[PDB]
Amino acid sequence: DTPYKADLSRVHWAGSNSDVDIHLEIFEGDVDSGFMYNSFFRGNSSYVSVQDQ
Amino acid sequence: ADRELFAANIIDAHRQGIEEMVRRDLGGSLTEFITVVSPYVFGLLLDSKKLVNV
Repeated sequence: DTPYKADLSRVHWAGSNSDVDIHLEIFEGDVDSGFMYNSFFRGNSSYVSVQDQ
Repeated sequence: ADRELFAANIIDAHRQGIEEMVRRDLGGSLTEFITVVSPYVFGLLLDSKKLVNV
């Protein structure tokens, strides 16, 4: 390995030996969930209303 | 041993996956999917006498 392996400076690595990872995540706005669906058989039947009666 | 039967097996295996995809409400986007096939399997498809016939 390179001679500077022990005297190596690092950024966003914490601890005396520079091992702990404290980097920042890059978030852009993506959100994931279930897929879409729509009704198909709405008007293929007979209709009767009993609203408020 | 017969090439046509092997091609039929491959086609049925593909059809099973397509049917599974259709059940997850993904059937409306079949024009966006892609199939990647190796030269051997690509050459096996041409032997089937139902994809190339008129």
